[PDB]
Amino acid sequence: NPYERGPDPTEDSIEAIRGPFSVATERVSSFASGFGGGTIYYPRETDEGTFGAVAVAPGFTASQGSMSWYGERVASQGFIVFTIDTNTRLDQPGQRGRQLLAALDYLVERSDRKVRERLDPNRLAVMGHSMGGGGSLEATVMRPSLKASIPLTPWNLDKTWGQVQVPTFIIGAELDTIAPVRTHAKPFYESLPSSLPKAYMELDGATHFAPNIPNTTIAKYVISWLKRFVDEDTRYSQFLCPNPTDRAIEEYRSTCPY
Ligand SMILES: [Ca+2]
Ligand SMILES: [Cl-]
Repeated sequence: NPYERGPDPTEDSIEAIRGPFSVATERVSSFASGFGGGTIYYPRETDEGTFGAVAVAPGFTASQGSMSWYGERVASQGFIVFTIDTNTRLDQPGQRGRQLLAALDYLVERSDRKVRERLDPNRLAVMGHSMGGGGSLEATVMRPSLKASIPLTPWNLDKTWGQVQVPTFIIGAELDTIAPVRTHAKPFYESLPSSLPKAYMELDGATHFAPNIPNTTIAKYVISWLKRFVDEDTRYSQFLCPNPTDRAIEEYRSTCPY
């Protein structure tokens, strides 16, 4: 596997705040076409080759700042990470899906050459919080060539996702009162085809804003999911299959093995 980056992982290394790669940023103006601009986090070291990318959307009335902590934490594991702003704070999940795709296309077609020359444009993913998590789902239906999708305490009025053909990792918050897991996250997960590589992780005692706060449980499995599906890196299969049983996890569902 030519997409492998970084030293062989361990239980500790996937929990590390700072991964093996150093991180730089490039700022993208709000005048970008199709989305609200944002921040690109990328690995500085190039000697191991080019990297896949993940676009990251915030939720209803939230801004890119609610998702900033994913930038360095994930990019330092060898990913290009684009935390975006949406056109307006009131945009719906379908719009956020389009804007995730516009952000990824910006990376491929228009971003600074320091980013573009580090990018593998065929290996792209989406992630998002709340309505942005609904947007993660929407994006995969709009573009099945995506490698991975991580809806974080997702919110969406459409409850059926049987058309999704992109490996999808849904994270739920047990006590989420804004996108209740019983009417959003779990219906979404169960609607995904049983043949799709997929997973559900519910955080014990967490509220809607757990993904907006540095969370080692979220980070270690976000990292593992992107490694396994953006890089096809089966060194990380060990952490996803069988179901993780971290004390922090209320419930976990999966279609392991992948
Ligand atoms: Ca714009
Ligand atoms: Cl809930």
